[PDB]
Amino acid sequence: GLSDGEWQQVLNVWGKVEADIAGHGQEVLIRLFTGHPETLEKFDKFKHLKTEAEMKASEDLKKHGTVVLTALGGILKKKGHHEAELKPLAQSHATKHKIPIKYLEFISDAIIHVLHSKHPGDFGADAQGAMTKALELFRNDIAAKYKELGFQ
Ligand code: HEM
Repeated sequence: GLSDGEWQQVLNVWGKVEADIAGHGQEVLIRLFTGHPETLEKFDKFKHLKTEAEMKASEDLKKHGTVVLTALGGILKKKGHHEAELKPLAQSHATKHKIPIKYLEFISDAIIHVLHSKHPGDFGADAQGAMTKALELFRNDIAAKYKELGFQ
């Protein structure tokens, strides 16, 4: 898993996100959609977004950004003891949303991208390392639930 020192770095980095959760949330989603357009097709409520301007101008996209990061934040604060929080998410994403684990990889990298973009020179090597481990743990535990369900 992660060491205590690493969890501290992770939650320290999260303080940045918490200062503007909707902003970070919005940019993470836009980065995901613009970098991987197929991901947009998984959202029946965002498919109408034809341009990045429309994306940036969407209040509902900002709203979902808050929903997504708030959920991730609650999970990170469990520092690994997130079975109860993670299971239901893995199941709705595999069964209801049909989100391949590949997309969870995309969003993880998108989070790292947004942190550097919004905080250049203030997201150190040790910080990127700890946050990456956390996102991998999150991703890996979801992958386990996916195998359980036989979802691809
Ligand atoms: C950091 C990773 C992610 C977190 C924490 C997260 C969290 C959430 C939460 C809490 C909801 C609402 C409740 C639910 O339906 O379970 C949701 C809905 C949804 N998510 Fe995720 N999500 C993540 C990644 C993804 C990715 C990578 C995609 C697709 C590219 C995706 C697609 C969707 C869709 C389609 C919905 C339903 C939207 C709607 O119709 O309202 N999610 N997500």
